Amino acid sequence: GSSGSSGPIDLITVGSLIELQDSQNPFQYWIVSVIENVGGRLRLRYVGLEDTESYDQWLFYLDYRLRPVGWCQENKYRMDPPSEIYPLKMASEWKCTLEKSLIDAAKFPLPMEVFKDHADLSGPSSG
Repeated sequence: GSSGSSGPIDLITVGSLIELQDSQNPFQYWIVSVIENVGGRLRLRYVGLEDTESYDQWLFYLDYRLRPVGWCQENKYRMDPPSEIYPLKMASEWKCTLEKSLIDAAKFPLPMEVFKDHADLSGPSSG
């Protein structure tokens, strides 16, 4: 493990399930699971590809893409993986790991504190 300063780094622990956005598909999102945490370096990996270690992704808890699992359950804008993997596996294989994962998040969920932020949230304005 690793015990550094007192912050969000200690709050997050390998395995923690979190949501991520797509560079190309902003409206679309997917569920990932923390593979490893190196001083804030959370190596996310689209659920289902646990076996393979090529289509992984590394990011810091200080990112905007990192979102809590459950928000998409309010609007459900669009919950689907990237076409870079979607085809790699069977639609069923993507839905299987998707569901099972959802539950896990409810068993090993992280404290909001982790994503404790705030900024201009006022309604839009015509221009």
